[PDB]
Amino acid sequence: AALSVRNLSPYVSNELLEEAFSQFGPIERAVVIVDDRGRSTGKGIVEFASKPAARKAFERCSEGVFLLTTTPRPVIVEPLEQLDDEDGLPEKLAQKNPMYQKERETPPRFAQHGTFEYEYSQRWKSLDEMEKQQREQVEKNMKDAKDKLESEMEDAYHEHQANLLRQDLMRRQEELRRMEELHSQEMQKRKEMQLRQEEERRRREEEMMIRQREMEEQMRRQREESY
Amino acid sequence: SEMEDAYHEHQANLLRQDLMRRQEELRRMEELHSQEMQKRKEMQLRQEEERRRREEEMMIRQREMEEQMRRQREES
Amino acid sequence: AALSVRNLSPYVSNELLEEAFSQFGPIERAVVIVDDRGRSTGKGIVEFASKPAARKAFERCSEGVFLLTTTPRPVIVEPLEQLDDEDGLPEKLAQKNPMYQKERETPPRFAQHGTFEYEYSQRWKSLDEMEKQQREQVEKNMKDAKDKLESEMEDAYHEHQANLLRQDLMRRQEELRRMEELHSQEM
Amino acid sequence: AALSVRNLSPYVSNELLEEAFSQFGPIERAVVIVDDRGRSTGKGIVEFASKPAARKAFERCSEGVFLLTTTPRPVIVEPLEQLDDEDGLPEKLAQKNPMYQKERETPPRFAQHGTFEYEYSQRWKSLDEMEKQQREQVEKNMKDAKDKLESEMEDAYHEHQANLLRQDLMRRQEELRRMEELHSQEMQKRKEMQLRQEEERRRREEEMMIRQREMEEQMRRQREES
Amino acid sequence: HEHQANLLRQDLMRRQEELRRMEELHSQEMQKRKEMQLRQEEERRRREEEMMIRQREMEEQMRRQREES
Amino acid sequence: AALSVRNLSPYVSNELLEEAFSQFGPIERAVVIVDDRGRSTGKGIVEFASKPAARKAFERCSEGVFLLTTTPRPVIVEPLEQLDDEDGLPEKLAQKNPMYQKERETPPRFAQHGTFEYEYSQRWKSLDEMEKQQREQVEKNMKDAKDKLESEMEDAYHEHQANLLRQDLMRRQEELRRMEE
Amino acid sequence: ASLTVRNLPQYVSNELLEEAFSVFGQVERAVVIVDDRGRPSGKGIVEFSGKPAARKALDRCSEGSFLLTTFPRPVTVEPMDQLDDEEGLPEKLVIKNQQFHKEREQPPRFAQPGSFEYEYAMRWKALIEMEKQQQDQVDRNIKEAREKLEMEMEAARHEHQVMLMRQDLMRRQEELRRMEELHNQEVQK
Amino acid sequence: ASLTVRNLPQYVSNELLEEAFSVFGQVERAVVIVDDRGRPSGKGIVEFSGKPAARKALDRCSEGSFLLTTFPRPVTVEPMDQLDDEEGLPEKLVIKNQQFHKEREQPPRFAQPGSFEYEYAMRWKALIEMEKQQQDQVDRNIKEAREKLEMEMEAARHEHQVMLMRQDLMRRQEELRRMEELHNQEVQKRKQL
Amino acid sequence: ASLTVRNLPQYVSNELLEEAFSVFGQVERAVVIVDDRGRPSGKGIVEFSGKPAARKALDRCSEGSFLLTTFPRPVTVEPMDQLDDEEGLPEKLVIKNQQFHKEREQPPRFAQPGSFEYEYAMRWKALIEMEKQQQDQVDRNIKEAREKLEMEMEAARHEHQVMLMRQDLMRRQEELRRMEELHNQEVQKRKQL
Amino acid sequence: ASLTVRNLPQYVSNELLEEAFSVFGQVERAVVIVDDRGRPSGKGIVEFSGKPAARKALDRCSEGSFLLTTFPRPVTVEPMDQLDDEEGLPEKLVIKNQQFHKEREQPPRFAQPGSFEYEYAMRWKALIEMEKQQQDQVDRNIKEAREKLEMEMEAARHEHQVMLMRQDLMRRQEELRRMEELHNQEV
Repeated sequence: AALSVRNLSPYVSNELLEEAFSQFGPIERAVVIVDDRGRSTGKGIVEFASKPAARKAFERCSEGVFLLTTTPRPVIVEPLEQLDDEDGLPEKLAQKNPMYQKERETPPRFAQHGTFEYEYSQRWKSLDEMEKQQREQVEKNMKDAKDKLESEMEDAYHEHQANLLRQDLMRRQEELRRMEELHSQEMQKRKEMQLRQEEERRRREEEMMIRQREMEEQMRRQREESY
Repeated sequence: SEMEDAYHEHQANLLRQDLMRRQEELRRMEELHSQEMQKRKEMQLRQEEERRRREEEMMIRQREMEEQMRRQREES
Repeated sequence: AALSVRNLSPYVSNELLEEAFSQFGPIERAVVIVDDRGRSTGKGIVEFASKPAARKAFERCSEGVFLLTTTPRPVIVEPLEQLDDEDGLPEKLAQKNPMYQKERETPPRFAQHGTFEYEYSQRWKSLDEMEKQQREQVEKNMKDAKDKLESEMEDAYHEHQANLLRQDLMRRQEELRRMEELHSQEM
Repeated sequence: AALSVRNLSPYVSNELLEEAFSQFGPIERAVVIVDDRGRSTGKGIVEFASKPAARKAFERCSEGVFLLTTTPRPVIVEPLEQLDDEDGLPEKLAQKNPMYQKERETPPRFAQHGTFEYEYSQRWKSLDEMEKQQREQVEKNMKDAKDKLESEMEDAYHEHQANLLRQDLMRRQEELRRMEELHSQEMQKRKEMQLRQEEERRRREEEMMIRQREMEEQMRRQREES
Repeated sequence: HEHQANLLRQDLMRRQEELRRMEELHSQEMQKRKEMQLRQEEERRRREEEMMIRQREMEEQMRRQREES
Repeated sequence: AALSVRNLSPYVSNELLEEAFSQFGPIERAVVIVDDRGRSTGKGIVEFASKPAARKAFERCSEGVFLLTTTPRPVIVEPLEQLDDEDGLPEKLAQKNPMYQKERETPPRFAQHGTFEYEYSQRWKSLDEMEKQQREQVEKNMKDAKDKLESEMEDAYHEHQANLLRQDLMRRQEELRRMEE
Repeated sequence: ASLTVRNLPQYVSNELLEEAFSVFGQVERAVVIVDDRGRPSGKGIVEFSGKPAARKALDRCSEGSFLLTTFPRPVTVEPMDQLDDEEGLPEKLVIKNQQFHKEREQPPRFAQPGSFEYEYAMRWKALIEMEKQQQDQVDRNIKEAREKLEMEMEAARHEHQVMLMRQDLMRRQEELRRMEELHNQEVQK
Repeated sequence: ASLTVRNLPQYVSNELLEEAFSVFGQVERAVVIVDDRGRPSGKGIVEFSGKPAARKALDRCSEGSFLLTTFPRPVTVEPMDQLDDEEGLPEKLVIKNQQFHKEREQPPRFAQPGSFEYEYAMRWKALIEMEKQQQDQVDRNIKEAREKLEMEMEAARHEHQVMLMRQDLMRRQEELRRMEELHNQEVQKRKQL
Repeated sequence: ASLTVRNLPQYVSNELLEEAFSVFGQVERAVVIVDDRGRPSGKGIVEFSGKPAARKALDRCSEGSFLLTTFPRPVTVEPMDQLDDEEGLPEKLVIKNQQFHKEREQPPRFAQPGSFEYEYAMRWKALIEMEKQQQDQVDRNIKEAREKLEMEMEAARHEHQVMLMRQDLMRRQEELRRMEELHNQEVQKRKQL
Repeated sequence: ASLTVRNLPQYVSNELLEEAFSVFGQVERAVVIVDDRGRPSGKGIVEFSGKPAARKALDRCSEGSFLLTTFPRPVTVEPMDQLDDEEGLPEKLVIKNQQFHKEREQPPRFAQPGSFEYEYAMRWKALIEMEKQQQDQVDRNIKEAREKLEMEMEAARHEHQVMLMRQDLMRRQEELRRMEELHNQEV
């Protein structure tokens, strides 16, 4: 139950790796491959206790995105392929080819200048050099692409923050416009009601005043007659 | 011997009658003015209660408008 | 049959107010309302056995004048208002209201600076302050008017005595004038 | 047939108002009222020679907004009220009502200390002073409001420009987003098509390679036979 | 000498005959491989032609959808 | 009834071509293409009165091999392609289709820097350069092949004559061996 | 020398102002301002022959209450402002500084709706209309106060008349008592 | 040591009053005055455990604005005026001085019309009627002002909401601009070096 | 002073060549070669008047990109190569050196299968045939490249449209920010004084 | 001292390597890497007893072309890359300075979709998918070239046999002609 882990930061230790994938299952032994000089190779193999834990990790990391560090470097996992260096391809397994016995007849040599084997070995050498060149070119392009991504941490981070803030501000502006228009309508209705009430009040007051002045005139007339 | 006393009594009686007449006129003016004032006061009270009734009715109409207005705001 | 009677002098009694008003009916109980220091507040309470008697008392002291002191300050009666300070409004009646439950959802607070509630509590405080000023002004005007009516307690009495004396002298002089002219035309 | 325009700028003059209001009709006289020093009073009178054109101008400046100067000071128009200065109310017209004659019977005077006329004139004078205070209050309130509204000459202009720009930028961003999404769909479908194409080419090339292998094998057989 | 010259000429004749046989078998080699290569080039050219016609119809369809939208 | 003749020697003439293809039928006109300087272009055209005569000439030089020169240079004949020089495509025929009108509306120009037209025209021009270099490569290859195959002219004749001498000497040896025994 | 007598009585004449203010000096011209229909506007316009007479008149009618007729409403007297519409605004008399050019960048014209000019002109028009509402409110307040003060004239008139009668009676009664007591004390001695 | 609370909200309880005022201290008994027909009278009575807590509550409710429901109407708190309506004023508790004697010069009876006492009594009664009219006028003034302030419940609420939220939006816009220019100058200096 | 135009647009008339190259100078004649059917060969010959104008058009189209219609395919212009089928090679024109007599040992005839001329003509014909196959291979390569370019035209057009409009949006956003901040510090420096 | 040999033939064995690579000096062990199923992988591993022999072997199998079978496919020899999967980089081995502290700011957990972290998750995943595509394309090109070269084997062998036989024949014929003419001129 081993799952291949790669594209991992050079600061994650063995134990950080074992803690990160612990949530998928038990960790019998989690190790990141290292080279002679001691730096982590960025690729690791982690051994899980149970087959279902490894399969769950592979799936959930396949559809989802797993992370391990502050730097958003998603972890990509693939099933391991097992290789062996102490046991090779022994003869009892090897002699079984009918033609291998008749193929070995030539001793392994370096060919000779002018013979066909040498003249064709040169063509195979040219093909191998072309393959090496193409692999080097891909590796260089990629290192360049990863360095370009590393440069753009701050810019796109700030851009994301600014976009979120601008969207929030736009939402608040829309709410402000809605409240403003509704309040203005509210005030217009209140003002209309107030002016209607004022007109009614003025008319009623004029009526009461005309009655009062008529009553005063009658009092004055009766006073004059009594005099 | 009763000359100065006779003149004094005559003048005092004349001005006492004058004062009595003026007092009667003052009483008449007082009562008439108080009647006028009372009529104006009752007119003021009647107009005031009519104003109160109109203002109360206008206020309940404003209340009804306000509650319907808030009901519309809640619905939207 | 409770009558809220006020405008009385500080020298009245539980006895004087129960000897004066005993004419209208039997005395259930009449008490003067006194503050903490015991000095009369100038009011009282009077209740009667039969409500018919108390209503007659109200109408008589309303249309007429009931005076209880040598100093002529009338006794003014009104029906007594029923207010109780123990059985406040109960929850079984308070909660029947549908909007009460959504009215208490906000806890009793103190408003907070800048908030709308604190911005409006200041307008309410201003209204309360101007109401306080108007009430104080009315009370001081009544102090002035009553202390004035104390000042002309004696001057009005003397003027009234003088007026009755002068009317009596006028009547005497008119009668003597008629008698003298009668005797003159007799001669 | 005249209109009373007001709210004028201090720097307007006769001919500016003559040429601005001439759009609606002919002009005979249009004078901007000036005080004793000649300084602009902010008001003018425009007496049209034509009544219908004057009414059209009144309406169009009423519902519409008219200006006279870079600073947005709208010019407001009301019909003029005529008051006759050097003629007034003669004696004969007044004496038509007989009751005027019992008003003049008391000669003009000053009122006298203690007389009822004095005690009343004092109340009238208190009312006049209160009215004067109210008028001064309104004048000061509107002077403050106008002086304030002059202060936002540039702030409101800046806000309007910024709003036009942000709306333009918003619709630009919307158009950009639409183009991005549509073109991304274009590219995705092109990519899937070419993937299918090269897979088919791959299978055909493999079948080709097998044919040439069987050629080589059969030919090796024949060469061994010969 | 004549014997040795005759042996050398005989060896040369045998070697010319062997060379001629090898050359003619290689001539059949080139004939067969070359004709198959032309056949397969024709097949691939035709396949690419019907490959390109499909791209042309996709392009015209996608442009029609562009104009409709 | 015309044929386009190529692979001609530098020292061919009009009359040489006329008399070479005259065995195949009557000639009307056969001329040799020459450049501005009048140098031989190695091409030519032969025109025959009757189409079947042209067909027989074409086939006879196709399956057969026909020489004009002591140098064994073959002649390759293929049907000539007719292209009118002075009468192009009239505009009236151009307007027949509905695409020319909707296609012409943009005037001739030169593209502007930064425009898509300029950017894409640059790729078109790069393709043109690639095509031209490929054509020059193929032309240089055939220059090499011609110059080479002219070099073994004497050597091939010498080895052919030596081969004939070896064969008839061998048959003489065979008949003498049969005679002596 | 001009004045501007305000709050005139309801029933006035040119010669009423010519005679009443003749007290303070010579009135060359006093002509109640009259509108088209012929009704009085409610203001006056008086011109004296000299300035010092006018200043004295302003001071007296300010500290005093120059009643005009029997209706006890004094006339408010204020100095007149000289609104000139003869010379108007000649073009060559304007300052024509850089401010004129700053204000004459663009010609008189309407405001295009939705622009900045129209949006700002809305604010100015709202300000002007609110000012007009305030002025009409002041006019309404003064009118209602004036009508109230005209209604209660009879009450105050009769109140003061009664008070004068009562004080006069008190004075007469005190005179009676004093003279009687003086006579008694002198005859006794 | 008992205070009085006034201007209670429309929907109040003994419990609302004691739970609301318990923050200043322990409330021995808070009650809400009610009339006979179950309608609230708009007044309260609260008694704390002693002088210090009550004085603190009085000061804090005077200088503060203690709301006790969602309706923004603070309660005015005033010390209670106890009125002894049991002991009254017994004869033994009167000073019974010569002022008492000259007060007791005529038995308490009606004033016969047309005498001096009747005219003076009418003067005092007219004074009392004028006082009652003044008190009703003040009550009416306060009622009209209260109805005016109750109408502006919603207009003031919405205006304050709009103003507060517009200020919040302006603050957010300034924060965005400050952060954006900050980052711009950071990256400018960092690319320059 | 004639010029020829190559890889001409598919839809074209004589008049397009007449007027399109008129910018370089006066054009006496302009023709678009057509086969017997009506499908023009994609080549065109323009008759100029002046040699300096011909040189100017040639090098201007060389370094420039003469786009002739909305289809963004520039036309490649090369000098016309003059071929003369009229004069030919009259017998007197031939130098008639010793090479010609050596070139004329035998009259033009066929080749007998088996004689050295035949096995050498076979080698020549094989060389010619491999040349023809190579030329067809180059034609096929260019055809399959130009079809791919015609396909990619639309994607390139849309990508350039997007790039231009995004750059314009960025420029105008920067302009907005510039104006806003500038107004900010100018109002600040006005208010501080 | 270890070396990795690539492109071993289709039919390879342990003693095939031990004997072929023993010419360069004594060796301890060489193996042919095999997949789990049991098929050859096309890669080798060869170890030595010291540096100089292994370095000589690398130099010769680089400048030379070591065939180890009739099939003319020379091997590629490089130095084996020693990768350790035991020690890792434990805590007492990491630098643990401020470089790690900002690295160790979040726990290892999934990125929230529609966020900045998820956005770079998508970006890095697209980059890695492009890497897989490009490496596959390179392997594809090499596979087609290898198939073409393997098919041109027999044709090239026969062409070279013809060329060598023709050169031998020219030399022998020239020798015979010279030996004829020298004898004729001698006698």
